[PDB]
Amino acid sequence: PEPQMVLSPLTSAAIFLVVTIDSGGEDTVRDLLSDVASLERAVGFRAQPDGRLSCVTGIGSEAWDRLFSGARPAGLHPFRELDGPVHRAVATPGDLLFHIRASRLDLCFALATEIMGRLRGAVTPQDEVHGFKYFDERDMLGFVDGTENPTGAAARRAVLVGAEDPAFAGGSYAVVQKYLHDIDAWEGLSVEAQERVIGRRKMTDVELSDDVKPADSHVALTSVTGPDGSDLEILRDNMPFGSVGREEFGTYFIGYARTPEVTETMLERMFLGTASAPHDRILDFSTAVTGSLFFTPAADFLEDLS
Amino acid sequence: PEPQMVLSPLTSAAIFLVVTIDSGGEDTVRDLLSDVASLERAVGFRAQPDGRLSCVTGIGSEAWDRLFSGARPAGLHPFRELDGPVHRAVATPGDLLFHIRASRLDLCFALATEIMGRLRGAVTPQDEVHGFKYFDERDMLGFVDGTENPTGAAARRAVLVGAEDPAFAGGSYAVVQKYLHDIDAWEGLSVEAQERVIGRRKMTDVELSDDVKPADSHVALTSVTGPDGSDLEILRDNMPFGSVGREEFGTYFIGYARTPEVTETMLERMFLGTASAPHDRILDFSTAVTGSLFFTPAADFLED
Amino acid sequence: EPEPQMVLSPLTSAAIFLVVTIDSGGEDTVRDLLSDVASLERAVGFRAQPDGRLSCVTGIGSEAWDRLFSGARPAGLHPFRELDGPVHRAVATPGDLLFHIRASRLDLCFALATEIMGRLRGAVTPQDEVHGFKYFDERDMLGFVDGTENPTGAAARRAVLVGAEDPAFAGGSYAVVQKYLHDIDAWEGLSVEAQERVIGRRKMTDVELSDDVKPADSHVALTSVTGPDGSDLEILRDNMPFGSVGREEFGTYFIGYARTPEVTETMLERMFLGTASAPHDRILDFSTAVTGSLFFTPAADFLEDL
Amino acid sequence: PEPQMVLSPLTSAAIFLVVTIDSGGEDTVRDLLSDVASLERAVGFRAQPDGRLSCVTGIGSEAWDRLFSGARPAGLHPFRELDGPVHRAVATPGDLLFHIRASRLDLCFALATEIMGRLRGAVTPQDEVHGFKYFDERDMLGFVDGTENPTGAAARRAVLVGAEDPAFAGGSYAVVQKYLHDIDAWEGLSVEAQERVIGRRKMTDVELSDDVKPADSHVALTSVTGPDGSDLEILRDNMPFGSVGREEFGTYFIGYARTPEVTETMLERMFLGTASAPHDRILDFSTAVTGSLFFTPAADFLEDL
Amino acid sequence: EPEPQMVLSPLTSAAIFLVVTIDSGGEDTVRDLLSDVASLERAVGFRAQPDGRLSCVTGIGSEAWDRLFSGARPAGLHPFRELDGPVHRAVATPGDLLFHIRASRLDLCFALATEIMGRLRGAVTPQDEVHGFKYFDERDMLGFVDGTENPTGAAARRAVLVGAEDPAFAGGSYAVVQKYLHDIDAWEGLSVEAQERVIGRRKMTDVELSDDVKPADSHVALTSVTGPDGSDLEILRDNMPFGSVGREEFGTYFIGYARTPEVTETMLERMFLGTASAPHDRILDFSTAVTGSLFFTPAADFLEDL
Amino acid sequence: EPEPQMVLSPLTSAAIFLVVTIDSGGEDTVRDLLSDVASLERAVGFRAQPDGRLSCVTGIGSEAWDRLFSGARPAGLHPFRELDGPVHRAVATPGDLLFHIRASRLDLCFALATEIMGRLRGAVTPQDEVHGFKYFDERDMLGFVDGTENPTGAAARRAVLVGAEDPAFAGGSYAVVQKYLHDIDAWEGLSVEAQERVIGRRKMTDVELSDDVKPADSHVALTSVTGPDGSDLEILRDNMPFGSVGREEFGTYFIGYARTPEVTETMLERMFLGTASAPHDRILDFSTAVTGSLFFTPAADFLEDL
Ligand code: HEM
Ligand code: HEM
Ligand code: HEM
Ligand code: HEM
Ligand code: HEM
Repeated sequence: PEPQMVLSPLTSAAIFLVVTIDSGGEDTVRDLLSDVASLERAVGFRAQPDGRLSCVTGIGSEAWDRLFSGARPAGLHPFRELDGPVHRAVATPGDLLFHIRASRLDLCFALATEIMGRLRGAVTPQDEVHGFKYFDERDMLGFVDGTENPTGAAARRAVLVGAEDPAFAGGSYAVVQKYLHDIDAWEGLSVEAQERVIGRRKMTDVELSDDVKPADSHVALTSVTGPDGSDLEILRDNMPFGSVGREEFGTYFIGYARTPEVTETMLERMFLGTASAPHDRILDFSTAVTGSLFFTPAADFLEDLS
Repeated sequence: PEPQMVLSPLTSAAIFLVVTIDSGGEDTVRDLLSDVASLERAVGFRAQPDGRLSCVTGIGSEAWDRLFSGARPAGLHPFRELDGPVHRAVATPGDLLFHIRASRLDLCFALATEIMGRLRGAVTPQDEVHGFKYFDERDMLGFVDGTENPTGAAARRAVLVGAEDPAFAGGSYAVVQKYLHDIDAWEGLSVEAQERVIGRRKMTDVELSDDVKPADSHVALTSVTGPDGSDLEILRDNMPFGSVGREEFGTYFIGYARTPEVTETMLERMFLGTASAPHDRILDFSTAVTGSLFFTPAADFLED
Repeated sequence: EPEPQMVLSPLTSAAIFLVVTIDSGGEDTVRDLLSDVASLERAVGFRAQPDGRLSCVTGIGSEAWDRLFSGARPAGLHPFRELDGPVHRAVATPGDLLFHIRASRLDLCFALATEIMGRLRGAVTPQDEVHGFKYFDERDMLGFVDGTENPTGAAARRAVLVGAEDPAFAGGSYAVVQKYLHDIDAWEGLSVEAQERVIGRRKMTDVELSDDVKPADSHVALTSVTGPDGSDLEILRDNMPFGSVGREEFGTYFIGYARTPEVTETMLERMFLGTASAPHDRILDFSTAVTGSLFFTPAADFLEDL
Repeated sequence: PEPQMVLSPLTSAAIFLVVTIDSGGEDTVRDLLSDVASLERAVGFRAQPDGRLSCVTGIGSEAWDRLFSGARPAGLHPFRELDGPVHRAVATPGDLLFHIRASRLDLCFALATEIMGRLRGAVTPQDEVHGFKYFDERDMLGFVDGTENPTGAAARRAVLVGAEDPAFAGGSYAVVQKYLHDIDAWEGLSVEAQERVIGRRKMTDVELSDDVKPADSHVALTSVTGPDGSDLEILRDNMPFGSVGREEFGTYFIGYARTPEVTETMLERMFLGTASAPHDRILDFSTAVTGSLFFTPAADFLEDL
Repeated sequence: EPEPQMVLSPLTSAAIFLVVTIDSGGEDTVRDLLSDVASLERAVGFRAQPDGRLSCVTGIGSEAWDRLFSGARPAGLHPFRELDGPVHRAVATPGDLLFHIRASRLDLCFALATEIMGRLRGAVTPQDEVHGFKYFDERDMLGFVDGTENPTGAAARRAVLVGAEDPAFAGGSYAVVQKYLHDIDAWEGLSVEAQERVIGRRKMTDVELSDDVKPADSHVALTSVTGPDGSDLEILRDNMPFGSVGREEFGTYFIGYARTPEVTETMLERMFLGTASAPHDRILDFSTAVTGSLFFTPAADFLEDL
Repeated sequence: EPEPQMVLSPLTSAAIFLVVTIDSGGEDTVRDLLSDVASLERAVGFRAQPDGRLSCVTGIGSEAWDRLFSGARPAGLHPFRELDGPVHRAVATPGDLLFHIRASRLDLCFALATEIMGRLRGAVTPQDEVHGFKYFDERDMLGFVDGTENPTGAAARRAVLVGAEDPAFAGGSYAVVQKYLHDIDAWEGLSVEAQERVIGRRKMTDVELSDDVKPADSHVALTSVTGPDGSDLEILRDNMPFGSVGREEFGTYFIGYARTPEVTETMLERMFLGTASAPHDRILDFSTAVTGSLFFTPAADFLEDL
C-alpha cells in the first residue's frame, strides 16, 4: 500500500495548481490521473537526485462523484466555511490539486506544463502559486515555519489513512488556504509583540513558556490534545509567495492529515475562537482568500485506472 | 571607476523591476539611488558566499533629465521602435530598471521589497518578472541560452563605457524586452526545423556549419562584425518566466553593451532584416510586448 | 531478516565492471576473498562518506558455483543462453565472478577494484574490465535518458530480491550483463524523430511516446512484459556508457537485476528473436552484444559465512 | 516507541556535556528533559538540512533513583572501575549526559547554551568537551575511526533495547571515557608498528589478516563473539579534541549498546587482558581520565514528564 | 609585486587564534618556523582542497621584531597603546607572535596548530588559545550579523596592505586583537529595539539605521571615521564567537587589519574615550576586553627569505 | 592584453590526455579544428556550468608547428630530447597535437574529446589516450599527496606564461608529457619510511622532510632548482592517476607547464642523469616513462585567427 510523496524532504520551490473540471472533461482527467506518476519521472529523473521533484494529486468531494462510481473516502466533504465574529474562512472552487515540490522551480514548472498540456480543454485553472522558502525556513512574517511538524514515524501515523478506512489506506486529506498578509500593520509591531502573536521567539525560534504564552497566540490555538490527552498533529509545508509591485506578500497554507477533523478543529479554534481566545491573533494580519479540501489517494489507486 | 555588478557570475534566479517615477517623486528616488549598494550588502551578506546577490540599477532617457542636470551619457535615448514588414519592436515606459539576480529567488525578493518599500508613493510599477533558469541553462524554446556570451576581458571591453565617453566610464547600456512564445506553434516544427531557426544543435548546442546555417537563423542575424573585422558583442542574461494557468511562456531579454549602437544593429537586423533574410525566424515564435533602454552608471556615481 | 547486497544502490556517476574466470586451483583464494569483500568495501569506502557512495555487488556464475560450494544451488542459476536471431545474435561469453563496483568517483571504484584483484592475483584470469561514466543528465551513449522507468522503493525490492520462492537464497538476486558496442555514425544519421521511434520515448523531454504512436518494434515496446495476472514485470537496470575515442568505441554496459532470470530472459528473447508483431528490437540495429554472462548475487550473510 | 537520535548520520563536530545534579535541583532537571527535544528542533530546524543537529540525553544510575521512582532499566548501574596490572579505567561522577552533534560546532554550542541556560543553578558541570573529526574521518592517532560500526538494521539490533526490557524499548546504554594521548611516544613509532597496535593499515584502513594481526592489537581485543557465535557490536562516535597550548591531545570515547555487558566485556579484555594479551596496546598511548555510564531512554519517555 | 599573506580570506567559519611570547633563547627556533610557516600551511591544506580554505596569517609584535631582525622596522610597529577610559579600559597584554588560522572546519585549524606549536616547543610560552566558530548566518555572540560592512576586493587591498608609504614592508599589514567577554544576561535583557540601537543596525534584516535615527553612542556611528578628505577609513575584521557553556564564557574575538595601525587606534579611542556627542561605545557596556595586542603581519616574501 | 588557454585551471578530478600525429595532407582539417576548439569547449561545457569546469588545452609539437604555420616559431619549441642515462631512460615518442581536457567529471571530458576527434578523423592518427582520475585526498598512484608545491596565483603566472621575452607568443606555455608505469609490487615492499626517503615528504601528513634527513637522491631534492640568481624555478604540474586492474597497469600521467621548456628539462636531466651527490631520482626505480613529448600551447586568440 504505497502513498504519494506526502512526506517530502524539505523542498524550497513549489507550485500549487488548483483546477475545476469543465463539464465533459471527466475522461481526459482520468487519463491524466493514471499518467501523473509517469510524468513525475519523465521530468524528474534526469535531475535526480538533487531535484527531489514530487507531485501530490488531490481530488475534491464533488469531483470524486464525477470521476469514480465506487466507494468514497469517509472524510471527504466540501471545505467547510467559517463565519467567525471577526474573521471568515472562505470556501473557493477547486476539483483537482497539484502540489508540486522541488529544489528548483523549473522542475516544478516543467512538470506543471506537462500536466496542464494534457488537461488543456478539460479543466479551468482557479489558482496558481509559485512558492519559495526564505533561506532559513522563514515565512513572510519573518518567523521560522515548520519547526513543530512531525517527522519519522510520527509523520506516517499523523498523515496517512490506515485501517480506519481500509479501502483508502495510504491516502491523506489536504487542506489548502491562500493567506495574504498586512506587512504594514505587522512591521509596525515590536518584535516582542509579534512573539505574543505567534507564541515563539523570533530569532531563536524558542517556544514561549506557558507562564508567558498568551492564550490567543497561534501556537496556543493550534495546540490540540485529543480525547486521550495525546497531541493531534498535522503536516504543513507553508510556502511564501508574492509580488512586490502589487504589494502582495503571502503564505500558502497546505496541511496534510489522516482525517479532516483534526485540521478542521484547529481551523475552528483559530476563526471561531475558544473560551479565553476570541480568535487567533495571526488572523489580524492574515486574510484567507481561498479555501479547499482534497483527498490525496494512494499512488497505486491512481495507477490502477486506464 | 568602479562598475556595478553587470558582469555577474551565473545565477539561477532573477527579478526584473521596471518603474516610472511619479510626478514630484524625483527626490525620493535620488535618496534610494545612493543606498541601493548598501541594501545589496545588508540583504545578501548573511547568505554568502552561495548567495551571489546583485542588483543593477538603470535610468531611462527621460528620467535622467528629471533626476540630473548637466552632461548626459553620449548614447542615452528612449528605445527606438521598429516597424518591420511582419514584426514590430514596441517601446514601453520605464524610468528605472532593477535587475536583481541571486542563486535563490528569495534573496531577490527580499532586496526588491526593501527597494520598493523606500520608493513607495514615488513610483508606479510598470513590469515585474520573476525569472528562473532551466537546470541545463536552456530557455523556454528548449535551446541552451548564453553559450556565446563573452567572458572576462572580452566582456569587460564590450559592456563597459570607457574613454569614448570619459565622464561616464564604468557605465553600460541595458536593453530589455519581454518576449512571449507561441509554444504550440514552436513544438509543431521538428527538431531539425527548429535548429534552422536558431542556428545551433538542440541537444549538443553545437553551431551549425556555415554551409547549412540559414541566413535568417537567429545566430546568423545576431552575428555582427565591425569595419576592422572585430566581433561586435553584447552580454545577455535571458531568463525564462511563465504562468502555466494562463499559458504564458516567455523569455525576458536583457542585453548589455558599451553603446546602444551594437544592441540596436542586432535589433534592426532581426526585425527589419537584411538583403538575404526578411526577418529573424525566432520572431515567428516570439512576440515582444515590452521594450526599454537604460543607462547603468558606475557604482561610485550612484554613491553621491 | 536477511540483509542483501547493495543491489539497490543510489544513483552513482561511475562504475567498474570486472569479470573473471577462476583458474584451476584458485578456488580457496576466491573462497577467502568472498568472505572479506564486504569488509574491503567498507575499508576503501568509509573514509570518503557520505559523498563516496561506494558499493560492490559480487556475482557468481553457474559453472563456478559447482566448483565453489557443496549444497543447494539457486533455483534459476544456469549459464547465459545464446540467442540465435534471424538478424541479431546474443552471444554467451565466459565469466565465473562479477564485480559490479559503483561510486560517485571512478577512483573509489578503482581502489576497491585494485584491492579485490590484489587478493586474487594468480587465482583468476580477467575476461572483461569496463570503466563506465554516466552523462551529467543521466543520458546514455545514444543521447537518451537511461534509467527513467526503473522500479523504486518496495517495487524495486519485490522485483529484484529473491524471497519465499527460494527461501535458502532469500535476499539474493540475478544479474545479466552484456557489453554493447554502438554504431554512432549510423545513429546520428537518423533524425531525432527516427531515434524516438527506435526507443519509444521523446528525446529532449524523456516522455514516453503515447501507446498509439509507439511502434511495435521500439525498445520500450518490446521490453514491457506483463505477468500471469497482468502485473508488468520489472527489472532494475544500471546501464553505463564506456568508451575509447581513438579506437572509435562507443559503448553501453548493460546490467539488469531481477528476482528470477526468466523475466530478463523473456525480454532478451523478445528483443533478439522478435514477436509476431516485431521483427526484432530496433535498438539492436545500432547495438552489438560482444559479451553475455549470468550471475547469481547472494545476500551479504551468505558471503560472510565461508 | 520513537527512540533518540543515537543512529545519527556522520557529523563532524560534537559537544559532550557531563553534569551532576545538586541537592534539590531535581525539578529543574525534569522540566528540561521534557523540553529537550523541542529545544533541539528550535535550534536545529532552520539549519536543516545541512545542520544535522541532534542531542542524546543520558541519565546515570545515581540520578535515576532521584528523578524517577518505579521501574529502573535492567542494565543501568554505576560505571565500574577496572584496575588492570598496568592500566586503570577510572570511574568519575556524572548524572546527566548531553551528546550533541552537528556538521558545525556553532549549532552544538547554540543547543548547549539553551540546555545549560535552563539548568543554571541546578547542576554542577563535571566535563565539557568540544569535539571535531578530521576530514578523512581520522582520529587523533591518525587512523580512520568508525569503519566497522554497524549500520542500518544491524545497528538497530545492537544499539536499541527491545523485548528483553519492554518498558524501556527504544532506550540505549551509553558509555563515555575521556582519553588523553601521548602523541610524542605515538609519533615515535613507525607506521608498521602503529598498525600492529591498531589492527589495520593506516593509509588504506584495510584490516590486517588474522594470519598477521597481533593478539594484543586493539581490533583483536574489541572483536567479541557471543554463544550464538554472532559478533557482539557497539556503536561508536569517537571524537578528537584538545588544546595545542596545554599539550592536550585526546579522543573522547562514546559507545552505545543495547546492554552494558557488551561494552564492559570489551573494556575487560582491553584493561585486564586475555590469556594471549596482557592488555590492549592502544592503552600504552592512551589514558582514561573520565568514565561514566548512562541510559539514554526513548524520546517519548522524556516527552511524557 | 610582493605577495601578501592570506589576510584576505574567503569567508571561513572556524578559527584558532594563537598568541605566544618568545622564551629566553627562542629566536633561532622561531626564525626557523617563520621560514617554514607557509609550506606547513600547504602541507595541511592541500589535501583538503578546495573545501578547506585553510590559511594562516603570522604576526610579529613590536618587542619581538627587534629580537628577530636587525635592520628596518615597519613604520607603525609599536606596543598596543592602553586606553584608560572614564568608564571602560582597553587592556594591553603580552604577545610576541600571532597565528591567525582560519578554515571551513576546525580540525584543519587544529592540525596546523599542532604542527606549528610542535616546531616551537620549548621556545615559546602560550598566552592565549581561542577556538572560534561563526554562526551559520554570519551572526556573532550578540545575535547580530557581523562582517556586512567589511571592504571587499580592490577596496580591501587599499585598506589593509602596506604600499608606497613604507616600501620595504609593502604587502604587510597591521593586526590588532582583543578578547571580549560578554555579559549575555544583560544583553538578552534588552528588547530587540534596544539592542538595535546599541549596534545601529536592524537585527533580523541587518539594514543600517538612518543617520538621524541612529544614536551617536551606537557602534556603527562611533566606528565610522572619515580621514583628511572625507573618505571612509576602513579596516578588515573577522570576529569569531567563542566560549564554554560550563564556565559561562561567551565572547567575541576581535581582530582588525589595517594598512596603518592609526586607523584601528582612532576607532579604539572613539569607542573607549568617546566624542563630543557620545561618552563611549554602547557595545562596551556588554563587552569587556581581557587582552590587547598589536602585530605587524609581513608579506610572505619576507618570511620565506630567512 | 593576450588571453591564454586554461592552463591555470582550478582543481579538476578527471582528465583525458589525447596525443595524435597529423597524417600527410591532413593539415587543413587540423587548422580548421584549432580555430573552433574554443567554440566546442563552450558548446560541451556551458550547459554543465557552473560545476563542470570543462577546459581544453591544445598543444602543438615542434615538427607539427612547421607543417601548420609559416612565420616565426616559439623561441623554445623543439622535439623532446631523449635522455639516455646510465640506469634510466627518458624516451621521446611521436606526438603532433596534445589535447589536455579537464573537468570535474570524466563524461564531460569524453564528450569534448568525441567532438574534437569527430572533426579530426581521416586527418590524424591516435598515439595515446589516457583517462585520468584523481584520488579524493589528492593522492597519486604512489599514495603520496600530489601537487602540494605547485605555485598559485601571480607566482603561477610568472612560472607558466610566456611574457615579453617572446612577445609574439606572449601568453603561451610549454607542456611536457610523460606517461609513467609504476612497479606497485616493488613499491609496496618498502616501508613507509623508505618510501618517504624516495619522495622527500611524509606519507600521511605530507610534511616536507627536514634538510637533515632528506636524501640527495629524493624526488623533492632533485626537482628543487634555483636559477643563476638564487630564485626557485617552478613548473605547474597536473599529474593524473590512470590504469587498469585487469592488466596490472598502475600509472602516473605527467604534465608540466613552464614559460620555457628549459626549466622542465633542467629537472628531467637531474632526474635521469643525476648530479655529483645523486646517481638518479629514486622515484624512477619504481616508475617507467613509456612516452615523452613537448608541445607549445598558444594564447587562445592565436588559435582563433586561423
Ligand atoms: C526571443 C528571445 C530570445 C531568445 C529565446 C534567444 C535565444 C538565443 C539562443 C538559444 C542563442 C544561442 C545560444 C547562445 O546564447 O549563444 C542566442 C544567441 C544570441 N542571441 Fe539571442 N535570443 C533572444 C533574443 C535576442 C535578442 C533580442 C538579441 C539582440 C538584440 C539577441 C542576441 C543574441 C546574440 C548576440 C547571440 C549570440 C550570437 C553568436 O552566436 O555569436 N537575442 N539567443
Ligand atoms: C543496448 C543497450 C541498451 C540501451 C542503450 C538501452 C536504453 C534504454 C533507454 C534509453 C530506455 C528508456 C528509459 C528508461 O526507462 O530507462 C530503456 C528502457 C528499458 N530497457 Fe533498455 N537499453 C539497452 C539494453 C536493454 C536490454 C538488453 C534490456 C533487457 C534485457 C533492456 C531493458 C529495458 C527495460 C525493461 C526498459 C524499461 C521499459 C519500460 O519503459 O517500462 N534494455 N533502455
Ligand atoms: C582511546 C580511544 C580509542 C581510539 C582512539 C580508538 C580507535 C579505534 C580505531 C582507529 C578503530 C579501527 C577503525 C574502526 O573500525 O572504527 C577502532 C575500532 C574499534 N574500537 Fe576502538 N578506539 C578507542 C577506544 C575504544 C574503546 C574504549 C572500546 C571499547 C569499549 C573500543 C571499541 C572498538 C571496537 C568495538 C572497534 C571495532 C572492532 C571491530 O573491528 O569489529 N574502542 N577503534
Ligand atoms: C565587542 C566586540 C565587537 C562586536 C561584537 C562587534 C560587532 C559588530 C557588528 C554587529 C557590526 C555591524 C555589522 C558589521 O558591519 O559587521 C560591527 C561593525 C563594525 N565594527 Fe564592530 N564589533 C566589535 C568590536 C569592534 C572593534 C573593537 C572595532 C574597532 C577597533 C570594531 C569596528 C567595527 C567597524 C569599523 C564596523 C563597520 C563600520 C560601518 O558601519 O561602516 N568593532 N561590529
Ligand atoms: C613518476 C611520476 C611522478 C610522480 C608520481 C611524482 C610525484 C610527486 C610527488 C608526490 C611530489 C610531492 C608533492 C608535490 O609537491 O606535488 C612531487 C613534487 C614535484 N615533482 Fe614530481 N612526480 C613525478 C614526476 C615528475 C617529473 C617527471 C618532474 C619533472 C620533470 C616532476 C617535478 C616535480 C616538482 C618540481 C615537484 C615539487 C618540488 C618542490 O617541492 O619544489 N615530477 N612529485
